[PDB]
Amino acid sequence: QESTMEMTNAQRLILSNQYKMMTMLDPANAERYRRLQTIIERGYGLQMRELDREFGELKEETCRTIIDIMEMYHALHVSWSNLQDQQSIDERRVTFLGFDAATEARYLGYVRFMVNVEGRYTHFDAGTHGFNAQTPMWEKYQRMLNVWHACPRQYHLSANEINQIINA
Amino acid sequence: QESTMEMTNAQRLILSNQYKMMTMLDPANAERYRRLQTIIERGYGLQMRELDREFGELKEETCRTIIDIMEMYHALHVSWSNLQDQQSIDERRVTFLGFDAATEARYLGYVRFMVNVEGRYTHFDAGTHGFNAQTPMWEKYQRMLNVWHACPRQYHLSANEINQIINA
Amino acid sequence: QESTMEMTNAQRLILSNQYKMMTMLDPANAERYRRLQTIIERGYGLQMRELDREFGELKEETCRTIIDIMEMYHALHVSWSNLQDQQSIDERRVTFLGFDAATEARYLGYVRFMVNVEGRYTHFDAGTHGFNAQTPMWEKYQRMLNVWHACPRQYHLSANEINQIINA
Amino acid sequence: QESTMEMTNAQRLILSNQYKMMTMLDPANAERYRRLQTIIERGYGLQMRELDREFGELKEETCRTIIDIMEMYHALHVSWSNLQDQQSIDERRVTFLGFDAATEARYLGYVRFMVNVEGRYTHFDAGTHGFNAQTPMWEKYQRMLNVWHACPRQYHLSANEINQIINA
Amino acid sequence: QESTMEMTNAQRLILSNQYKMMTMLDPANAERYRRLQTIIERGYGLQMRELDREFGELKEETCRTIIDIMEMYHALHVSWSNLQDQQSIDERRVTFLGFDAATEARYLGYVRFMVNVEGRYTHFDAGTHGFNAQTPMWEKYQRMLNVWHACPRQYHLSANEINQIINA
Amino acid sequence: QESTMEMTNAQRLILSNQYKMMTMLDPANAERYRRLQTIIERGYGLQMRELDREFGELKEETCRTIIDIMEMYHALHVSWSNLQDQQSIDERRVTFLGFDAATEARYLGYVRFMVNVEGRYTHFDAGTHGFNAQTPMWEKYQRMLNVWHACPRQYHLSANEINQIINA
Amino acid sequence: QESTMEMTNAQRLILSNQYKMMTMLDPANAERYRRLQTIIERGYGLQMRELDREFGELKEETCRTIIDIMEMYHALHVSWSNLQDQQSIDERRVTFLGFDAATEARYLGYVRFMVNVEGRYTHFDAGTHGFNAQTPMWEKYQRMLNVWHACPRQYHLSANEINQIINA
Amino acid sequence: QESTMEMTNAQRLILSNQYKMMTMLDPANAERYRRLQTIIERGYGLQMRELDREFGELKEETCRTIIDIMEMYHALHVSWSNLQDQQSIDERRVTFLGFDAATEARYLGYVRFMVNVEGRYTHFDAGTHGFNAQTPMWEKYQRMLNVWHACPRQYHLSANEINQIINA
Amino acid sequence: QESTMEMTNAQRLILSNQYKMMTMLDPANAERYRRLQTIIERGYGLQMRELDREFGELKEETCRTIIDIMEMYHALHVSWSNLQDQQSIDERRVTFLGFDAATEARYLGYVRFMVNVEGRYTHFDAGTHGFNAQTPMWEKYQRMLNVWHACPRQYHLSANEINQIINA
Amino acid sequence: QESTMEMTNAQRLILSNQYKMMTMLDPANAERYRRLQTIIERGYGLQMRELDREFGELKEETCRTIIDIMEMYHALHVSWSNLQDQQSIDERRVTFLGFDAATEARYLGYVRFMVNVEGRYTHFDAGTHGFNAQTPMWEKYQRMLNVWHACPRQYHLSANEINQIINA
Amino acid sequence: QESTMEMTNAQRLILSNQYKMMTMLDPANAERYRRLQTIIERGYGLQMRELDREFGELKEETCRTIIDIMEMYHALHVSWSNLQDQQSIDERRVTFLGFDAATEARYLGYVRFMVNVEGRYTHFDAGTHGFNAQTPMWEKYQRMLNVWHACPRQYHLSANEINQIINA
Amino acid sequence: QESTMEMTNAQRLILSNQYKMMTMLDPANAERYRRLQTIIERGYGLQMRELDREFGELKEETCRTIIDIMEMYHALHVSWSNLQDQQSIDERRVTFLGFDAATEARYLGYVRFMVNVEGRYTHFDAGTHGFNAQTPMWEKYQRMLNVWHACPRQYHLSANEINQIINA
Ligand SMILES: [Cl-]
Ligand SMILES: [Cl-]
Ligand SMILES: [Cl-]
Ligand SMILES: [Cl-]
Ligand SMILES: [Cl-]
Ligand SMILES: [Cl-]
Ligand SMILES: [Cl-]
Ligand SMILES: [Cl-]
Ligand SMILES: [Cl-]
Ligand SMILES: [Cl-]
Ligand SMILES: [Cl-]
Ligand SMILES: [Cl-]
Ligand SMILES: [Cl-]
Ligand SMILES: [Cl-]
Ligand SMILES: [Cl-]
Ligand SMILES: [Cl-]
Ligand SMILES: [Cl-]
Ligand SMILES: [Cl-]
Ligand SMILES: [Cl-]
Ligand SMILES: [Cl-]
Ligand SMILES: [Cl-]
Ligand SMILES: [Cl-]
Ligand SMILES: [Cl-]
Ligand SMILES: [Cl-]
Ligand SMILES: [Cl-]
Ligand SMILES: [Cl-]
Ligand SMILES: [Cl-]
Ligand SMILES: [Cl-]
Ligand SMILES: [Cl-]
Ligand SMILES: [Cl-]
Repeated sequence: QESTMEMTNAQRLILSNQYKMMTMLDPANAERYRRLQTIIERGYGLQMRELDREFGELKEETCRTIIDIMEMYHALHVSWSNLQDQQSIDERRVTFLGFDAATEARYLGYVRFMVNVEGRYTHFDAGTHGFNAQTPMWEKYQRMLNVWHACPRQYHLSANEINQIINA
Repeated sequence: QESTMEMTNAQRLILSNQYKMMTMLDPANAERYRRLQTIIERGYGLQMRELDREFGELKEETCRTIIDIMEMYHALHVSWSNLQDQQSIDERRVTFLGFDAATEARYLGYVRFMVNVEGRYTHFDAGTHGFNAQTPMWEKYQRMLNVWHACPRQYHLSANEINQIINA
Repeated sequence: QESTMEMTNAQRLILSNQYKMMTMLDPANAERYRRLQTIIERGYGLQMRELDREFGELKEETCRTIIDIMEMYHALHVSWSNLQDQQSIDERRVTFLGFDAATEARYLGYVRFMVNVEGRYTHFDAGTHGFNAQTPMWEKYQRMLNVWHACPRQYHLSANEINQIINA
Repeated sequence: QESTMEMTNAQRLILSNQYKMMTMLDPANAERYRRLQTIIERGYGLQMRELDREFGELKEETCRTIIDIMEMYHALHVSWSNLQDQQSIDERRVTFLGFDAATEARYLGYVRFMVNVEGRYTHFDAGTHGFNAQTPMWEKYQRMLNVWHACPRQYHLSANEINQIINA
Repeated sequence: QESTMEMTNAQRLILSNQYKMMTMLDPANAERYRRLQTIIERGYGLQMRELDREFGELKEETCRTIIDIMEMYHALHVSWSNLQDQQSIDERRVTFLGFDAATEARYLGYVRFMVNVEGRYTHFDAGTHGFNAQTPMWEKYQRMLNVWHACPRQYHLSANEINQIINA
Repeated sequence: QESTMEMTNAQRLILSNQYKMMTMLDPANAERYRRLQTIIERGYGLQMRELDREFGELKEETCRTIIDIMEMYHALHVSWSNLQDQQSIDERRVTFLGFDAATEARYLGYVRFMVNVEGRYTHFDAGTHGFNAQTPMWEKYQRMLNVWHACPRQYHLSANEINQIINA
Repeated sequence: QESTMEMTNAQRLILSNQYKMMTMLDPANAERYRRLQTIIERGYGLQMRELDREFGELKEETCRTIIDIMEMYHALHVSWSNLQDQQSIDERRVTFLGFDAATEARYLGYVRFMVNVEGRYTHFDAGTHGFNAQTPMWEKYQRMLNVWHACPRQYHLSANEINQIINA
Repeated sequence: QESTMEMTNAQRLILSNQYKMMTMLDPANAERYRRLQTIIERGYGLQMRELDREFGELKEETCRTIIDIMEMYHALHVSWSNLQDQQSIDERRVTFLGFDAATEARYLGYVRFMVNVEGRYTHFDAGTHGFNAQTPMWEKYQRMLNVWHACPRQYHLSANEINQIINA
Repeated sequence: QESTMEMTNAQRLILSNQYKMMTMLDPANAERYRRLQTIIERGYGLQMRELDREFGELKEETCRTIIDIMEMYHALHVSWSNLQDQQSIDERRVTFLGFDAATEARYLGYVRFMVNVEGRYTHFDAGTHGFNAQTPMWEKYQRMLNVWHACPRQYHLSANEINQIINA
Repeated sequence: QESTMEMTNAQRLILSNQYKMMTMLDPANAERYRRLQTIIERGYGLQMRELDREFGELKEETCRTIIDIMEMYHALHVSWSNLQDQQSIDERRVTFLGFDAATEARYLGYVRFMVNVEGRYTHFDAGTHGFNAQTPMWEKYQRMLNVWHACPRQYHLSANEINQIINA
Repeated sequence: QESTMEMTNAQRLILSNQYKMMTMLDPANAERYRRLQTIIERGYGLQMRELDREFGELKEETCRTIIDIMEMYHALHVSWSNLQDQQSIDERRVTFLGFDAATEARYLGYVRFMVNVEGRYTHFDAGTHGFNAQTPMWEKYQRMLNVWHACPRQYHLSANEINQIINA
Repeated sequence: QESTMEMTNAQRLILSNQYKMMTMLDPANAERYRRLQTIIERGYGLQMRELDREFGELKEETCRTIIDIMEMYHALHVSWSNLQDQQSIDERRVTFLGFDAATEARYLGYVRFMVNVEGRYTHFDAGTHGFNAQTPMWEKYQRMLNVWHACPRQYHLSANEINQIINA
């Protein structure tokens, strides 16, 4: 992530040409494109920095971690569903509840992208709030994962294994 | 701002392709785009320098200072009009006058951008010449800012404070 | 090749703009474009790496070696046909057979691009599988090329020369 | 400057998207665009090198020098046309003849650009081959420029000054 | 600190021998040990990363700060219990409440360690969730510590000093 | 990986001690332990290199790619079974076949570890040879993954999508 | 290996002289020698690279591994023949089969050099194809060597040991 | 290309011995060999530098470019020969005429080497001057190649394609 | 001595595994080992610093100097008791007295190690307090050594020499 | 080989724990383990250096050289045994006699390890002194090897070849 | 110095040409030459190492020292042969005895070279083993040289000077 | 000039092979070549230094200066003999005399090389001793050159100029 302010003159010309094309292709938004064209041509620094703030980052390992959490709960729920006596293990406890909108919006956004766009885990119960847990869940999932990955087998888990993971 | 003359061949190819697409989208200007396409393909250095001259720079801090000066006049004017007592302060002195066209062109442009494009400060009395002061003002404004920001309350100024500011 | 994850913010904006333009030009595929736009804007690292995987490399020297092998077989086949007569050399021996789909896919792909897109060597007998030899050939061809280029004349080969080449 | 083979994956993706867009806009040439898209996507080094050869360079100073030579002939010819005794100074010797098509192609290309595209020196006599002098002129013009710029005044030249220049 | 993936072959062999020994000593868990032995012997990068996540860090200064906060509450509460007019200073406000289980887990873990394992501050009231305050406290405690350490004497505090601290 | 030959003297002592302990714990195998103890103590370089050869590596990204390929086949097989109906797509096409024992042994080994030890993908039809495809697959799977990840939704695939993937 | 294109002028002269001497000694092949002399003297870069391709490398450790594999099979076969009796271990299992001509040509070539030129292992049953296994073996042999060198004694192996080795 | 003057003493001894051998092998030229022996032994610097001038260089890409030009004309001539109406396209225009002896002797020498020694393109008409064009042809061929390689197919070219290439 | 806090994750894992094995071997101390296991797994920095404080250092040269001082007293005592003449030298002065517990603790420890563990100097008269001098002695001993080693014969000293040594 | 004195605190703790375990596992040697534990904990430098002297080094090439010497004598003896007239070649001369205990103990130790532990060359006559030659043999074997490896075939050697090797 | 494995491709080609020439000149040994040609062409690392061992080094200073020792004995023996009372100084003690064949082979080799090839010190008595002293002499001779060169005159030595030298 | 002692083992091998070939070609000198072969194979440093001393150096500029001095005398002599007037200039003074054998040996050698081998200046009056001046002349010649080259015409000198030159 290098800043737009550091872009080269060639990159400025490339962008400028795109804004001119976008006005041709989408005249309803010419006001926006002409404004951006001015910012880029004149090199208005405040507005260029404000452009940086439109680009985010979610590291590859963080993405992978969020997916692994969902896989863990698939593992937990399958294992649970296939128990005989479910030892008072409440189903709500082997259900992925997601992440916090205030504090973990990047994570929650990623969950929604994996389900709604990529179409993964479409059988998971989102609740009535689309995986907003409304309390932070990151550090807790990290404890669960540490226990889960320490099981000598991660799928077809015993009730005890399930309890150790949900309890972490 | 790295010169267009230092662009990579991938960037030349990207620009070349844009000029072709621009021709497709806006055939009426085919001559203009074909000319630019030739300059970029042939790497005509003189014309590439001329392209560089189309791209300006207004540093982020300078944009912020222009905005601050306008905010300062908002404070001064709101303070002035709220003075129960008069002290016979002229309104022209508590009114933002703008920048010098001849030697402050980047600054006057930015004011006009902030007003007409971003929509900020639209209640300010523009010039007879749309914020073209005609005297150089940067140095002055700087003196006024230094005083304004030294007031422990920057808004709802007293007449003493108003006068300290405009006199700097 | 530098990874998409290292791209600059100007490059993210160029790309984002492209996906916006592609939606305007081809709303049928807006789902595809919007998804990519999101990956680029939010900087989703896992999906960005996946994008990396769409981009191959076949070094120039490797390209040239594949063409050289085809040229070698041209030389071999003309030489073998022009033989006052041919000393029980089977024509299959002096016929370019191609590359292994499984372990030599990039090489096979280039063969097909050179014949099918560039139009070179169109008179070569393609396989019953369009130059899929179904066994690795790269190492064999290198041994053949070494003998071929050691022949003081490389076209109009003697049957001794032809045999030394094919038995390499 | 950086060969196309050095382009980043971001630049490859940008180029690939342009070929997709150009196909949407200009389906008659879809073959050309798809071929390029393949080269860029697969990283076919030999074809990427060939792309490099489409891009030239003519240094800013060399551009200026070509223009200066034309201006010199303008100075010479105007000067000649106010001489009373034009001596036996032939007009052809104060006529810009151009550059060698075979060995000075980039220089001849730029003269043609300057006259035909930019519209400068349109009153110059182009002769019978559009400023192709058919013999190398660069070194000669350099000798002439050296004498011309050593004149304390460069316009309204004396006949002595003219002969000194053209004989250089 | 160095991930397990960076360990030397000597360290791998040491770890492999430990798993062999642990199997000799604890054959009931041979499955767990043999699985780890495989991961280490084969260098399975993904499982080695997962091992990394079993190891945490809590910087020496952060440990000391947690202890200091507890000591501060000790100072406050002792001080409060020798006040004549305890003002309407509620005892709960000079009671250490702990840390947030969800967002300050490492901090809550350390309090619990210090009390339950090291046996310090055993007379502290742990409340109804074993020092889980259920809301982030770190920043608050930092403000309190700042006032407390600015007292010329930190023990046998005045009511004014107490209120200054707790209101921080 | 750093070679056992580069180990420090502290590491040699740790290892030597281990072999001594293993003899105490498992005198049945004292011959093995004592031999290793001698190699380490005397620093016998040839045998130390041989020890190096016991330690493999399979990079984390490689691990993840193998799992991703299995997940791709899961997606393909569910999609193919959920088809309102299936357009003569043979199920063998959408069945994970594994890796080549001869040239892909590390990959095959990981597949087996993930199924047999971790318990993942236990419902996959293993071969008549437990995922030994008996022909190289790595390159094929990469081509499939590239198509799969370019599908805006990756689960619940259309038969067009399924075909594009399998024919890659 | 440094390329012939980087050779010094003294090295070009040494080489040129050699080709001159070879012509004097063997005028029958003067055409070959003179051609090489020209390539070296004129420094024809393409043909010089072709010369590079005549020179292989097989690292010393690789040489030694091939010999070690043959020695392993010697140990296996003697052990298997000396068995008081043999537990249905097929002799083909304990017979060195060689390397794959297609993908393992350097290895196969060294096997043949060691037997046919150095005279080592002349009692080994060569193939029906002189140690061309016609399938890749390098990875298999490495797995076998790892087991063999972990045997405290490597000659006079038990049938358990023999089986562990061959099944690796 | 490092100079003979920088050669090491070992290289001097090697050369000296070769000159002694060459006198034995070719006594008719002993005068030459004894002279060179003296130059090398005494390290006569002027004469050593004069040796440098016997070694040339023609870069690999330049070699490849010259061959590609010949291939282009093979492409042009085949395409031409297979037209129905050859649209007044003069055969002399799709015939490779070669290079200039004065200015491009290295290039012309390479053409002669490829045809006379390597035996390639033996069906090309050399003219009566063995591919001496007697005017510079390099920059022009570069234009032709740029057009040729921009054709979406390079062989079996239309008349228009042929005209665009020959016209460049 | 690199701090425990800087240990690698492989070293954390090694230590963790030791504490588990220690529990297996010495279950009575399970609480102590489990505590250390937690410190190491969680990376509790304060407790890890405390671990560092358990490890000391006595430089090799300092150990050698302690031993030399004891050897010096052996020489002095053997010399003294061999004096035919008396010269009334007290035996206490020719008897090694040890080191100061309070400020020379590392030194007194090493004497006690050398005597009680290594078994050296077991005939020396230990203290009433086992070589605890109670006055600091290092500096003194250093003065005595300097004199002793300046005697051309270090053993079978004269009374003059003995006195020179003890008086320093 | 880095010294024990440079070991890290983590390595000290690892060693300390091993000595505590070893006392549990081998109480008869607790005296030794407790002593080493003290040395490591207190960092007694003299004793730590004395630990270094327990670790040796025999480079991989030296190991390989010793084995090659034994192989050479296998080669010599087989060749000899298969001669018809053994030309007064004394069998003692084609028998490996080993190395010198005083001067070459590392080498002799390696021979004994290869035969007694690894079980190689078990048919060799050790003499009555287990391969102690009692005179240095290293430099001589180097001469033998140089000759042996210069034979164009190393096995099935003529009598002359045998004599040249034994004579070196 | 640079091992053969490091040689450049130019050096490989030079060596290959020599083997070809040596075969032309000495066809009786074609087998030897062709074998070496193969090793060099294929870059067989193990055989290239073996070539390295054919080349030794004896530093210039070590050569000079050997000669100096001989000269010293010349000085001693001449000096002895002009003594009147030769004391009971035995002549054998002023006779150069040589060097140890087993441990000082390079030194013994050089004496033999100097006497037998260069013809120096031919009047020296070589004894019964051609200057093989059968015991290491290097260190002794160094002590002698030290005394000899400390004589203010080194020739026409006194008997005292002689005994001082030989007793060194 | 890097010493022979620093040659690489490839260069030792090349030299060794030359001495073998030299023996084949010139068997009468076998003793001389075998001696050199031994020096090079054994790396006898003293004899290798002696080889270095066989190779000289005469810098290019020094060769050029010698030639210039001879050219200067050509100019002087041609000028002298063309003097219509005499001015009684002696011919000896306008005649090149050569260089000093004792202290200018490299210079006299080069003159003799230029005359007798290159054939330059063959009309010059050689000495009674073939250009051996017997007085050192370099410094003188330098003075004469400085004057000669300061004459604006270097040939067809006047008597004034001739005298200025010879007198320097
Ligand atoms: Cl589920
Ligand atoms: Cl674009
Ligand atoms: Cl306002
Ligand atoms: Cl207002
Ligand atoms: Cl005020
Ligand atoms: Cl044909
Ligand atoms: Cl870019
Ligand atoms: Cl230029
Ligand atoms: Cl004009
Ligand atoms: Cl005019
Ligand atoms: Cl360690
Ligand atoms: Cl922390
Ligand atoms: Cl308390
Ligand atoms: Cl209290
Ligand atoms: Cl399914
Ligand atoms: Cl057998
Ligand atoms: Cl043709
Ligand atoms: Cl351990
Ligand atoms: Cl004593
Ligand atoms: Cl005593
Ligand atoms: Cl004394
Ligand atoms: Cl044997
Ligand atoms: Cl060389
Ligand atoms: Cl030496
Ligand atoms: Cl003598
Ligand atoms: Cl004598
Ligand atoms: Cl040679
Ligand atoms: Cl003359
Ligand atoms: Cl003359
Ligand atoms: Cl004059």
